[PDB]
Amino acid sequence: AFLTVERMVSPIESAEDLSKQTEIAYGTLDSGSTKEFFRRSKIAVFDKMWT
Amino acid sequence: AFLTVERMVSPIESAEDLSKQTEIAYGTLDSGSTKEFFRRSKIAVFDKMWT
Amino acid sequence: VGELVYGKADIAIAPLTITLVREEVIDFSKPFMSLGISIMIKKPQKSKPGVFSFLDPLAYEIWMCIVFAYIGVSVVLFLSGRIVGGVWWFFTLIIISSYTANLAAFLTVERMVSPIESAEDLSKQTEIAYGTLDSGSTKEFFRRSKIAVFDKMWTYMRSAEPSVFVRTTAEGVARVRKSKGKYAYLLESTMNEYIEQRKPCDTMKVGGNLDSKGYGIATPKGSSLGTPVNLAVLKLSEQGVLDKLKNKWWYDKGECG
Amino acid sequence: VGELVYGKADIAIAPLTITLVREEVIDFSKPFMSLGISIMIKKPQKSKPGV
Amino acid sequence: GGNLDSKGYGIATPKGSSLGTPVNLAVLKLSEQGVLDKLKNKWWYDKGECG
Amino acid sequence: AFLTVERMVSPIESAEDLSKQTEIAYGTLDSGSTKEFFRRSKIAVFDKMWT
Amino acid sequence: KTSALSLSNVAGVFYILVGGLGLAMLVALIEF
Amino acid sequence: GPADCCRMKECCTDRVNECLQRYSGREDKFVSFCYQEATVTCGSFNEIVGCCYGYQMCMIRVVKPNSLSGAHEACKTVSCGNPCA
Amino acid sequence: GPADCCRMKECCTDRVNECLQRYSGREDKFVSFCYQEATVTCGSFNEIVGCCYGYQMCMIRVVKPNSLSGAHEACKTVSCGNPCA
Ligand SMILES: CC(C)S(=O)(=O)NC[C@H](C)c1ccc(-c2ccc([C@@H](C)CNS(=O)(=O)C(C)C)cc2)cc1
Ligand SMILES: C=C(C)[C@H]1CN[C@H](C(=O)O)[C@H]1CC(=O)O
Ligand SMILES: C=C(C)[C@H]1CN[C@H](C(=O)O)[C@H]1CC(=O)O
Ligand SMILES: C=C(C)[C@H]1CN[C@H](C(=O)O)[C@H]1CC(=O)O
Ligand SMILES: C=C(C)[C@H]1CN[C@H](C(=O)O)[C@H]1CC(=O)O
Repeated sequence: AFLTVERMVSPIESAEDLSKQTEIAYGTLDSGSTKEFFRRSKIAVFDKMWT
Repeated sequence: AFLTVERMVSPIESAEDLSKQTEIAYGTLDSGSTKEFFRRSKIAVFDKMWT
Repeated sequence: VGELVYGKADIAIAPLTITLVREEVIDFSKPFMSLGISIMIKKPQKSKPGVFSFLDPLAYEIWMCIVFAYIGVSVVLFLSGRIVGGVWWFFTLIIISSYTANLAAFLTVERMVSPIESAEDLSKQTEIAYGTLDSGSTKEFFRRSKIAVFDKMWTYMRSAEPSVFVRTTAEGVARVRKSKGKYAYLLESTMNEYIEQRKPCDTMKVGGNLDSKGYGIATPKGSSLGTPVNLAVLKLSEQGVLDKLKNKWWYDKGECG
Repeated sequence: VGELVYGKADIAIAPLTITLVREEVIDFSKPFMSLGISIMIKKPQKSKPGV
Repeated sequence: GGNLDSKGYGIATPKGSSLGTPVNLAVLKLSEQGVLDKLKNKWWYDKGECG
Repeated sequence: AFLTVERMVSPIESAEDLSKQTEIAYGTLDSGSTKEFFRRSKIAVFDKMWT
Repeated sequence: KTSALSLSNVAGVFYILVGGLGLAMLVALIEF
Repeated sequence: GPADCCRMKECCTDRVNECLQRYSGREDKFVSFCYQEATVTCGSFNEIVGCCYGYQMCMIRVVKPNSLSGAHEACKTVSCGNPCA
Repeated sequence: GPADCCRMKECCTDRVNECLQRYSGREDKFVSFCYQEATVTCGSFNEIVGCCYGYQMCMIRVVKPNSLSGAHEACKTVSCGNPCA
């Protein structure tokens, strides 16, 4: 069982996973294109992340 | 464990190996940007491939 | 609704879903029953073990080869035998370890995977087709939905060929039964529970509801019947009449209930 | 509800359960939330593993 | 266990008030739009610390 | 396989069992819709609980 | 379930088995 | 073909009004129906919101039986709010 | 306060035009800048789209140096399209 957990995959897959858990905090720069991308984004995942 | 998880092996011959072997023939389209790229390329490997 | 607006009927009593478009034309009493859009599939076959599942981990070739190897070792011993016993021990050691490991892999894999959790999983896979009724509140919900998952699902359903839409509930359920679990039917939780409690009981509801809404008794706008009916539904609600009625028709006489 | 009937407030927005006794004096919007009477207990610290 | 009974909350307005139908239709709109759902997820689950 | 699964289920006594035992005391708010539900309840179990 | 049929991998241990039995036949022969 | 929300608004109020004119004395009751028809005829950026929501609410809260003309004349200039949400 | 897509449009065209006026003779270059300023001042339902997108496009392709007045007079009535996405 232990070794099966050891070789087991999927620790992290996508960006969506960050949106689905509050355990790991995450962030961007205080300014620049990225923060603005999250700000102006109307697509679900990134919107949630920005909120 | 390793039977439960299995695995995936991904081979890479990349570009240069094509230059290094006559066993596997290779080619491009009769025309277009790719052919022109190989033609006008001043880089060693691509030059050889074009030749 | 038409019969109510145009005055061909004084009241409408039926599993009529409360929607804003309907609330604009008619008046809805407080909901007498709760429902939501849910997913119905074919329940996986419990067990088809055979005696072949024991010979599944170890290949037929391995059994034949271990038999010939066994008789080979016997006829070798018939003709020093220390290394024979040792080598055979190593052989059967690696083989029993391999069998144990492989079978462990089988059972672990079998216990690890789950077919479907929510609607989001339905949106993320093209393997299992899914659909709704040709008309009604559910189709309209998917159409009018600005929510990501539901939007994607709607795009898929409308674009998908052959059509995933069915005319009747019985047709949809029948399609779920005939498709060997390759077809999922989206229907309100009520009907899902009812069909799930009825034989052959090969169908089941997975995950929660996509949305939370209710049925209601409809009366023409400005009718005298509205407030009495509403207060009546409240009375039946507090008295528990609605609950006992649902248990009566759904669960209690349920054969597989 | 009292503030509503006697006109001390124009509207009441709160986890106000819909009841017939309340539905007689005032008007309730369609329910914005679903609930029901349920039982709350102390979660067991451990589960006896057993033989 | 389950719930003992099934009922709901609601926004209360004086009988014969002009706000009543607008409030009702508003709650329906917010309901279909999923505003109620997202709000509940906001206050209850999203910042939920117990996982 | 079992050990690799790591599935943990927590049983419940639900509503019906609560009426059948004097070991665990239980209660509601001093007033409100819940207390009134128990008070006016014509259902056996709930009646017993109220008594 | 992903049926294994791992015979190819075990075949090697079968080969070291046959090798061991061969050396065994050799020792049995040099003995007599 | 672009919808142009302003033209959508003028059309919205126009169709609502023209519809409500057909129902005399029942004007306050059919506001939502005629608003439905107007959203249908003039189109909408969001099917739920409708062509102009603020005007709809304004009419619903203001309009009394036989009071149609003045009510509409009051409500047609009002801000429609967010047309996409 | 409440948003009005129509008021947003009228304000949009007015502010764009008024902006381009200081840039007279370089007008064809600054269309997008003045559109940005107008989007900021008159507000927008979608930050990307702006107050009126169709007018922006019309101006961008039509406007020639010193040809401003006629260009704006032609483009201000143009349909703004969907101010959602
Ligand atoms: C159409 C929507 C605006 S909505 O359905 O009203 N609101 C959505 C929200 C999530 C919701 C959805 C459904 C219900 C709900 C709650 C209870 C019931 C039944 C079982 C009891 N009827 S009753 O109205 O509560 C009673 C006290 C008479 C039926 C529906 C309560 C709240
Ligand atoms: C490194 C910085 C601050 C720049 C570089 N590119 C982005 C930009 O051009 O705004 C910024 C990074 C970012 O926004 O994540
Ligand atoms: C399909 C053809 C010939 C086109 C497509 N893109 C390249 C182009 O835009 O030229 C060409 C492909 C290539 O150059 O390999
Ligand atoms: C069973 C049918 C066709 C009805 C029942 N409630 C929904 C309604 O009131 O339209 C319909 C089903 C649905 O759309 O999920
Ligand atoms: C929290 C309180 C005191 C309120 C809230 N809803 C119930 C009601 O609307 O009466 C009451 C709780 C209860 O009755 O247990």
